[PDB]
Formats: sequence, C-alpha cells, structure tokens
Amino acid sequence: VQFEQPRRCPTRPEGQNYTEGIAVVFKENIAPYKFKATMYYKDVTVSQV
Amino acid sequence: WFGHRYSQFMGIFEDRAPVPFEEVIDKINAKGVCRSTAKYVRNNMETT
Repeated sequence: VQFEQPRRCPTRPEGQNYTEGIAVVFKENIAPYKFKATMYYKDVTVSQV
Repeated sequence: WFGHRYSQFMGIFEDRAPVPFEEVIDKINAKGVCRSTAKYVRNNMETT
C-alpha cells in the first residue's frame, strides 16, 4: 500500500461583479389626480305653509 | 305656478314605484312593454 498524493484544492470563486449606480424606483400610481374647482349654484327653497 | 311671463316649480314629488309581478310577467317579459300607469302601495295608501 501507498499514500494518496495531494488532492487538487478548491478555489475561491471569482466573486460577483457589481456596477455602482443611482436608482429611482417607481411604483404603480394609486393616488387620484387632484385639482381645484369652484361650484356656483343657487339653493332654491319653496315653502308651502 | 304660472306667473306673468314666468313659470316656477312650486314642488316636485319624486317616487319609485315597484312594477308588480303581474306586469313583469304579462307585459315586460311577454311583450317588452310597460303600463303608463303606476298603481302601488305607498304610505299605507293605494296610489295611482
């Protein structure tokens, strides 16, 4: 019998390459559109007494 | 009320009257027509 010769060791995987950047994350808009209005009307009352 | 040179609503009474079973069956489903009259029970009174 004889001794086993050295095994080939694993290597550290190269790793992940990351690109740096600036992000803006948008979601679906659920907010209603809002604006200003003016109502012009006349309350008309006829009382029968 | 009909004044001189103008007319004015003294009042507008608005009501929802059910269509009776008999009309739904014999008029609406049978021929696609309604009666021009509404006969129904409102405020414990039969009104036409």
